[PDB]
Amino acid sequence: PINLKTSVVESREQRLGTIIAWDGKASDLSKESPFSQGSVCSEQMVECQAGNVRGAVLVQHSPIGCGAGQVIYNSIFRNGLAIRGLPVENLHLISTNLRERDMVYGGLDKLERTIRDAWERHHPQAIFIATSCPTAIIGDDIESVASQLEAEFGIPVIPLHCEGFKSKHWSTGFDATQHGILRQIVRKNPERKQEDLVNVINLWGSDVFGPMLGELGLRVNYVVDLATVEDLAQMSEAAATVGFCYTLSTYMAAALEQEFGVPEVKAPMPYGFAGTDAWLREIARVTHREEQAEAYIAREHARVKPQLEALREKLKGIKGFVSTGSAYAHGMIQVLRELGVTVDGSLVFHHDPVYDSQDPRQDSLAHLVDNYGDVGHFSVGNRQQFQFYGLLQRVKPDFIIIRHNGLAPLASRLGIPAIPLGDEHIAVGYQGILNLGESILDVLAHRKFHEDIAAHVRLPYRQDWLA
Amino acid sequence: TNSIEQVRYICSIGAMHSASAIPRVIPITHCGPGCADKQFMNVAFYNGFQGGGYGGGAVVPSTNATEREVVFGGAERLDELIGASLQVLDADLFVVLTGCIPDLVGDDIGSVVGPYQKRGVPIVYAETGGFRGNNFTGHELVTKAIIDQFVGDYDAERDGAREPHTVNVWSLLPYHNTFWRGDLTEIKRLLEGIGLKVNILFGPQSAGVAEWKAIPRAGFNLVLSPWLGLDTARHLDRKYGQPTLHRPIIPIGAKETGAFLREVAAFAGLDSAVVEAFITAEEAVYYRYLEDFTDFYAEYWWGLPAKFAVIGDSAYNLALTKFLVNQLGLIPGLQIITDNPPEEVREDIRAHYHAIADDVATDVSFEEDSYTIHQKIRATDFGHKAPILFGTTWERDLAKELKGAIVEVGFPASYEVVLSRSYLGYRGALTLLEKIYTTTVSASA
Amino acid sequence: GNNFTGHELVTKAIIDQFVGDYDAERDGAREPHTVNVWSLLPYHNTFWRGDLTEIKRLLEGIGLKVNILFGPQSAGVAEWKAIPRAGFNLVLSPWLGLDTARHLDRKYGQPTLHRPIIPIGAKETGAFLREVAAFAGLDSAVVEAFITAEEAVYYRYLEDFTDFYAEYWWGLPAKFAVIGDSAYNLALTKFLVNQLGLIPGLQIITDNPPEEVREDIRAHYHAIADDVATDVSFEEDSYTIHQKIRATDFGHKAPILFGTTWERDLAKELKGAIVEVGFPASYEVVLSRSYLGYRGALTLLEKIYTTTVSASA
Amino acid sequence: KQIAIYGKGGIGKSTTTSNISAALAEAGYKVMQFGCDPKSDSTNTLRGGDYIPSVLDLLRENARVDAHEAIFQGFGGIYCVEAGGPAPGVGCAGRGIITAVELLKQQNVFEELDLDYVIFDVLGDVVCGGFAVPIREGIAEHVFTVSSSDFMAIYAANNLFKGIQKYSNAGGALLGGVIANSINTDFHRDIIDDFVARTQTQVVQYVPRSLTVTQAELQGRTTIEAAPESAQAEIYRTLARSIADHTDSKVPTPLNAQELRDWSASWANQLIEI
Amino acid sequence: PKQIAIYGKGGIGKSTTTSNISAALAEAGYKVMQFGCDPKSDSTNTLRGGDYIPSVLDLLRVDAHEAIFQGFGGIYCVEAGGPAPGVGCAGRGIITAVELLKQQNVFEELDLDYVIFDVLGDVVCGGFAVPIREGIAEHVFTVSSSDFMAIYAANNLFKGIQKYSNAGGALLGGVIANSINTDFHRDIIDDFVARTQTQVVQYVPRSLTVTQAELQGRTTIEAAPESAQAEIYRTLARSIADHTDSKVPTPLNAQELRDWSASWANQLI
Ligand SMILES: Nc1ncnc2c1ncn2[C@@H]1O[C@H](COP(=O)(O)OP(=O)(O)O)[C@@H](O)[C@H]1O
Ligand SMILES: Nc1ncnc2c1ncn2[C@@H]1O[C@H](COP(=O)(O)OP(=O)(O)O)[C@@H](O)[C@H]1O
Ligand code: CLF
Ligand code: SF4
Ligand SMILES: [Mg+2]
Ligand SMILES: [Mg+2]
Repeated sequence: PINLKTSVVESREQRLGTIIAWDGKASDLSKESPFSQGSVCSEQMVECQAGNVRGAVLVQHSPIGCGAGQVIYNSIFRNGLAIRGLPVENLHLISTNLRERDMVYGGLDKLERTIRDAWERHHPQAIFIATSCPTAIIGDDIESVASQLEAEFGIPVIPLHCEGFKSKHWSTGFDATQHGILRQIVRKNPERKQEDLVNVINLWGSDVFGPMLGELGLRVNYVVDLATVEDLAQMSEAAATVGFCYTLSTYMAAALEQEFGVPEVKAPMPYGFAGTDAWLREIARVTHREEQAEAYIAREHARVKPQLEALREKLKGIKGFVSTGSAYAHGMIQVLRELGVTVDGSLVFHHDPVYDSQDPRQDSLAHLVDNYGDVGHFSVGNRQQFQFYGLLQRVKPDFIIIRHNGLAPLASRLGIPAIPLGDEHIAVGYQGILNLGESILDVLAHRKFHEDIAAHVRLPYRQDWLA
Repeated sequence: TNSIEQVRYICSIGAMHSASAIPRVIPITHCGPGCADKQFMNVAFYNGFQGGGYGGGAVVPSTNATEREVVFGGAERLDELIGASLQVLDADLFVVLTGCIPDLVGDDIGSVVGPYQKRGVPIVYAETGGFRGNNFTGHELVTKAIIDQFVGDYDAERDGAREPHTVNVWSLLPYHNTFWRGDLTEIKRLLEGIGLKVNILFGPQSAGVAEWKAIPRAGFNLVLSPWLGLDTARHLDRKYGQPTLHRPIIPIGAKETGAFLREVAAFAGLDSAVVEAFITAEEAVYYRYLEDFTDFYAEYWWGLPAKFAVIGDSAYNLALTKFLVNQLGLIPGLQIITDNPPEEVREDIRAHYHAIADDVATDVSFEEDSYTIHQKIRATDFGHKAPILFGTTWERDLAKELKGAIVEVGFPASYEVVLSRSYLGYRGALTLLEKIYTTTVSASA
Repeated sequence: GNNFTGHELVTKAIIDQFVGDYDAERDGAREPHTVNVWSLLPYHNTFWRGDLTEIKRLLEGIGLKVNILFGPQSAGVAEWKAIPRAGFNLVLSPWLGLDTARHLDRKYGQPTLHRPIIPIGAKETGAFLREVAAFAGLDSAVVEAFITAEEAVYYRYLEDFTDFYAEYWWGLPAKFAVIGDSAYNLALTKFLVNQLGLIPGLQIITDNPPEEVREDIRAHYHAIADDVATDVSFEEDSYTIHQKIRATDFGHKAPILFGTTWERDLAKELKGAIVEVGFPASYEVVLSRSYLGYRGALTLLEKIYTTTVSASA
Repeated sequence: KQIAIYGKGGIGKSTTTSNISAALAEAGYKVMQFGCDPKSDSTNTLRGGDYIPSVLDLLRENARVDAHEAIFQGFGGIYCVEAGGPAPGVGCAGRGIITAVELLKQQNVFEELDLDYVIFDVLGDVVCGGFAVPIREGIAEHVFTVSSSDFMAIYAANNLFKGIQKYSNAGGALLGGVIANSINTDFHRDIIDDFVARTQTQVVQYVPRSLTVTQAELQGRTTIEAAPESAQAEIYRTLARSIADHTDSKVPTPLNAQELRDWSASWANQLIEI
Repeated sequence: PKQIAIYGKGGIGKSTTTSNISAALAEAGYKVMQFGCDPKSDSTNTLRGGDYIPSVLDLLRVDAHEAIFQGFGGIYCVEAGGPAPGVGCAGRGIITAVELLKQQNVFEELDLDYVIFDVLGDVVCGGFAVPIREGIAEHVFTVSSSDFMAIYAANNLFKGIQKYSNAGGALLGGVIANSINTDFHRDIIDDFVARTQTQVVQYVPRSLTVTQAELQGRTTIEAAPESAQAEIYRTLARSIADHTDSKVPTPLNAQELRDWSASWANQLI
C-alpha cells in the first residue's frame, strides 16, 4: 500500500521498478514485468502539477536556478485556462532564492519568510513547498517550519520532497504533489456524497470528458490541474476517480481508493474503439450508469465509423513512430493502428512494470500488444537524442508522434515530421481518432519543411558514430 | 526580502548556452537530471521560441547526478561522460559545467578534466553551482574558464602578432536576451562597417573556436554592457594586457549608434572617413523610414501612450530606457533592473539613468522579485492615458488591468516567436518601432 | 478601372513622354547587366518598401545593376531615364507590368523576363536568381557564391526555428487562405506550400485582373508545387468573398487567414488567426519590414507564428 | 524510546554506546544501534570487528533497497545497523545519513521490530543537517553528549549544546544530560561537574579510563561481552540503567565563548595546586 | 611554502600537535600559518590564548585578510569556521574558505615558510579533502595513538587519501604518534606502520603539561618551554621541517586489520 504516514514520498523506481533504459520488442518489455544528454527532474513535474492548483501557492525551496521552470509552466497554465473557458492569468510560484551562505549555514529562515510572504500576498487555501537538490543535500528540515506555519495560519502547509537526484525518472514529481494533497487537502470522512461527480485526473487539455460523461448524466471534477483547493478537497465525495493517462493517475487514484474510499476504475485507457468502449462500460458501471453508455457507444459508432472509412484510405502504408512518454504513447501506438498506419518502432521515456493500483488489469503495454499487434523496434530511453537518431534510421518512419520536447527537432533535421499533442484530449475517444487522422494528414503535408531542413543542416554527432 | 515570485533569470549553470552559443562548441554539464532541460526550455524555447542550435537543447551531454553521484561522488561519471562524448559528438571545444551538487559535495573536477587537457584535448571546466548566482555570473565563469584553459598562454612570436584593429566583443548574454542573434549580427555589421575585424565570439556570425584562439591577438576588448563582461575584460587585461573599452549603453537607434561607433573609432584609431561614410549611409537609410512613421505618430487621432515601464536586465533595460527617451520622447515611468548585478556596479548603473538626457533625469531600482515590481507598477499612477509596459510574459495581466499595452523585450518573452529579429541599431530600432506601435494600435482590434 | 490600371497608365505615360526615345550612340550603350524591375504596386502592397529593398539586394548580389524604380532604394528619374539602357525588363509580378513590358519591347526592343512568382524563402529565391543569371548570362561563380552565403545565413535561423515548428506544445495551423492582389496571393501560396508545407484551403485574388491573364494565373496555381494542385478564384466584392470563406471547410483545426482588416471579424468568427497581408492593413504600423526574399521569409514566419501563439496572450 | 549520542570526536561515543547497548540487551531489551558514521565502526564491537555491508552499500549496488537486508544481528541480539557512506574525501555522507534514515522510516522498521530502545550513535563532527536527523522532532527525544575532563572535549560539548538548542526550540529533542568519559582523578570529576553545573545540566554517570576496554576492543568485543564481571562493565551497566529511566530532559543552556574561556582559566589555577 | 596537512581520528591531538609544531617552528624563526578546517573554530585555540576570533565564513566580495589573526610566535591563525552543529554544510564552507584564500593569494602574498592544514576528524565530503588535492599540500600526516580505533581511523584515512595520491594529489608523508607512553603503545603503533609501509615521524607521550597549557589556553612551547614535552614537540617540528619521504598509501583491508587487531589482543593477555 501507499505509505501516507510519512511527509516524504517514496520514488517511482523504488515503488514500482521504473525502467529508464531498454531496446527490444514490446512483447519482451511486457514479458519482463556511458553517454547521457540530460533529462527532466521531479522538481519540474511538481512545478507543473502543484503550481497549477488554483487557490494555492507553491513555494520553491531552492536556489533561484531551480525556479527557472516557472516560464514554461506559466505558459501552459495560461493556455489551459484559455482552453477550458476560464479567465486567463499568470500562475504565482515563489522561490526562496537561496545563496551560498544559505548552503553553509542552512536556509530554513528564508523558507519560513517565503511561506509567510506567500500567505500575506495571496492568502491561499493551501501552500506547497518544493525541495531541490541542494536543500536536500544539506538537510534543511522543512517539516518543522511547515508544521509551525500551518498551525499558525490555519491553511494546510504541504512539504513536497521532489529533489532531482532522488529518482532517475521525473514521474516521481507527480507522486510528490499527489502525496501532499492526499495527506493535507483531501478532507477525510466527509458528510456529503456527490453521486453525480467523478474525479477526472487530467491535465490542461480541451474539455472532452465533460460532454462525454454528460450523456451519462455525470458531472466532471477536473483535479490537480486548473483545480481549486475545494475541488481537491471534495475528492473523497466523488463517486469515482478516472483519468486519461495511466502514468499520471496511479498514485492519487489508488491512494484515494485505499484511504478515502473513492471507487477506482480498472478499465483500459480511452484510446481507440475497443479501449474507449471498455473504458465507458466501467466508468458507467461504477456510477450505475450502464444504460446511457450503450446508447452513447452506439451513437458514436454510428457517427465516426462512416467517416473513418475514407480516412483510412487517405493513409495507406504510411509509417508512424511514437517517441514520448510512457502510457500516453501506447495509446497513440494503438490509435494509429485504428487508422491503418504502420508503426514498427517507438520510444517511451520510461516503463512502469507495475502501477500504484497494483492491478494486473491496468497494463497499457499488454493492451497495446494483445490488441493491435506488436511493435518490433520498441525502445525505452530517458529522453536521449543520441539514441533517437539510431532509432529513426532503424525504422525510417514518415512521421513521428511527440508530446515532450527534445526529440522532435532531431527528427526535423532528419526530414521526419512530428505530431505535437500538447492538448492531450485531441486523441481521446472516437472524435480523438477522427482528429488524429486529420492531424496525420496535415503533418504529412508539412513534410516539406523538414525535408528542406534535412538537406541544409549538419548534425553535431560525428560520422565515426553517425554510422 | 529573499523571496522571488516569477523568476527574472535562471541558474548559473544556465550559462551552458553561452558556450552553446559559440559555433561548434558543445557544453557538458555535471549536475542533476533536469538542470539542463529546465535551463534550455526556459531561457530559449519559451523565451522567443529559439532552438537548441548546433550544440544546445537536447544535444548537451549531462551527468544527471543520481543518489549515487551525491553520496559517493560523481567525478568518475564526469570522466566517463567526457570519454564517451569525445567519440559520440563532434565539437571544436567541450565546456564542462558543474551544477550545485558537484560544488556542494566537493568533487575534484580538475583531477578529471586536467588529464584530458594534457593530451591536447580541447576541453574546459568551470564551477557554476546553483548557489553561486544566476546565469550572468555563470556566463562570466564560462568565459574565464574557456580563456584560461583553451586560449592559454600568448606568444606574439609564435601565436601571431597583435592587430590593433581587431576587437573582442563582450556584449549581451546569449539566449537570455531574446533577440541576441539579430542583435549580435547588427553589432558586428556596424563594427565591420567602421573598419574593424570583429571577434563576435557568439552566434552564427562567429567563426568558432578559431575566433577564440585569436583573443590575445585582438587590439582591445569591447564591453557593450552596463556590467556584464567586465570580469572577463579585467582578466584579459591582467593576463594578456589588452586595453578595454566599456560602452555601458547598447545603441538602439541612429542617435545612440552614431555616438557608439564614433567612440569605438576614437578608441581603436580607425579612419574617420570610413566611419562617417558608413554612418552617413546608415542614417540615410534609417531616417527615410521615419518621416512616414512621423506622419502616423504626429497625426494619430486616438493618441499615443506617453508613459512606459521597462522591467528587464540591465543591458536591454538601459538601451530601451535610453531609446524610448531620446527618440520617442516618452515619459520614463518605472524602471526596474532584474538581472541582479553585483553591488559594486549598482551605483554607476543608476548614475547612467541619472543622465538619461539633458532634459530628463530618472532612476532605476534593482528588484528581482516580480511581486514588488507589480506593486510598484500599481503604486505609480500613470497619468490619464494608459501606460505601455516593456517587460515579460509576467506583465500581461497587469497591462490588461491597467488598460495599457505590453511589449515583451526580454526573458521571458513567451508570446513572441523570434528568428532574426533585432531591436538594436538602425534596422533594429525600426523593427522595435513597428512592434511597439503595432501593439498600441492593436488595442481596438 | 482600379489603382492597378492607374499604375500601369502612369508608368506607361512616364515611359512614353518623360523617357522618350533612345539612341544607343547618344544616351549610352545598352548594358546587358542592367535590369528593370516591375514587381509591386507602391503603397498598396503594405510591405512594398522592404520587399523592393530585398529584391534590389538579391539582384545586386548575383551581379546585376538594378533599377528598382520605386521606394527609398531608387534614385528617381535617373533610374527611369536608364530604362532604355537596361539589358532586359524583369516583370516580377503575375500580370502587373506586362503591358509596360510590351510597351518597352515595342518602343525599344528590350527582351522581357517574366517572373510571375515573387520569391519568398530560399528555394524560390535561389530558383529566381538562377533564372535571372541564365537570362542575362552572368558569371555563375558570383551567383553561386552569393546563393551559398545567403542560404548559409537562412538555414541557420531555420535550424533554430525548426524546434518550435516541429515541437510547439499546442500544435500549429494546417490550412490557410490568402485574400489579396494576385502578386502577394501567389507568392504567399508558393511559400506557405513549399517552405512550410501548409495546405491551401482557399485562394481568392482581389485586384480584378483582366481576363487575358486569369488563365495564366490559374495555371500558376494549378502547379504550386510538384505534388499539390490547388486553384484560385477572382472576386472583388467583400461580401461574396466572406460568404465563400464561410462556405469553406478546413477541418477540426482553426485555419489562418492571410487577408486584411475586412477579415478580422470573420477570423474571430472561425476562432482562427489573421495575418493582414494586403489592403487595408489598418491594424499594424509598417516601416521597413519585408515578407519576401531570404531575410523577409524569416520575418514572415515571425509574424505568422507570433500571431498564432498569441491567443492566450 | 529513541536516543541519540553526541560528543567530541574520538571521545568514546561508539564505545560507550556499544557498552550501554549490550547492557540493555543483556537485561532483555530489544535495542537497535544505528551507526551514523561513514567509517562503519560504531557497531564494530557488537559484531566481533568483521565488516558488515551498510545501507549506503546496498544503494550503490542495487535499485530497490530492502532495509532489512542491511540489518545485522550483533552480540546479545542487538539490531546493529550501519549507515555507512563513502571513503574519506569523496561524496556526501550527511546526505547518506538522510537517505538511510528516510529509507528505514519509510520501511517502518523502527516499528516492525518491536523494539524497546533505538540509539543513534552519531559521529563527532556534526557538520551538516544530515547528522542532526536523529534529533529532528519525531525520531528521538533523549540526547546525551559524551564529554571528558579535557578542555577541548568540554568545548565540543558546549558547541553541541549550542547546536542542539536550535532543534530544541523547534519541537525537536531536548538535551538529556552529559556522559562523563575517561575520568580517573578527582580533578577529572570535579572539573566536569563544575562545567555541568555551569550549564544547568546533569551527569548521567562517570566511566573511568581502563585497560579492560582497550583489550576487549582489540578483540572486537564489548566490555560487557569480554569482561562480564569487571569493574568497568558494572559502570556501563549502571549507566545503562541510568539512561533507561532518564526522563528529565531540558533545553540546553550553553555558555558563550567568554564564559567558557573564563571558566577554563579559573579551573587552570586549581590544577596547579591539586 | 612547505604545505602540510594533518589528519587522523577526531579528538586525538591533531590541533594540539599542530599548534605545538607551529609554535616550535615559529620559535625557530620560520613563518607558519595554521589553517583550521573544523567548523568548531578551535584548532588555533592555544595560539590566540582562547579568545574568540572571527572566521572566514563570517565574512561571506570578501577580503580574506580580515579573517587572518596572528597569535603566539607571530603564527598566522586562520579559522574557516562554519555553522553551529547540525545545520548547513560545513564541507562547502571549507571549500568556500579555501577558494577565497586562494583567490586572495594569501599563501603567496605573506611569505610563509610552512602552512599546516589542521582538519577535523571525520572527513565526510570532498570539501574536507581540499587540502590534499593537487597543488595544495604535499606532506600529509595522520595523527594516531595506540587505541585500536585510532589505527582504524588512520587506515580508513589512508584509503581516502590513496584516491588523491593516485590522482596527482598529496602523498602520505607518514604517521604522527601521540599519547604514546608505555612500550606496548610503541610496539602496537610500530607494527601498524610497518604493515602499511610508512614511517612514524615521531612519538609524543601523554603528559599533563599539555592539559595545564590547554586549560590556560596556551601551548607547551609557550607554557613550559623548559619541559620535556616542549623539547619533544621541537624535535617533531624539526622532523616535519626536513621530511621528504612520502609514499602512496597501502592500507590494510578489513580482514587484514581485523586479524592484525586479533594478533595484538593476545599480546596483552
Ligand atoms: N573509558 C575508556 N576506556 C578505555 N578506552 C577508551 C575509553 N573511552 C574511549 N576509549 C578509546 O578511545 C578510542 C575512541 O574510540 P571511539 O569510542 O570509537 O570514539 P568516538 O565514538 O567518539 O569516535 C577507542 O580506542 C576507545 O576504545
Ligand atoms: N600529548 C597530550 N598530552 C595530554 N593531553 C593531550 C595530548 N594530546 C592531546 N591532548 C588533549 O586531548 C584533547 C584532544 O583535543 P584536540 O588536540 O583538539 O583533538 P583533534 O583536534 O584531533 O580533534 C585535548 O584536550 C588535548 O589538549
Ligand atoms: S540551482 Fe541546482 S544547478 Fe541550478 S538548476 Fe537547480 S538543481 Fe540545477 Fe533543481 S532543476 Fe531539478 S531539483 Fe536538482 S535536478 Fe536541477
Ligand atoms: S558538509 Fe555534510 S552536507 Fe555538506 S557536503 Fe559534507 S557531508 Fe554533504
Ligand atoms: Mg564513533
Ligand atoms: Mg581540532
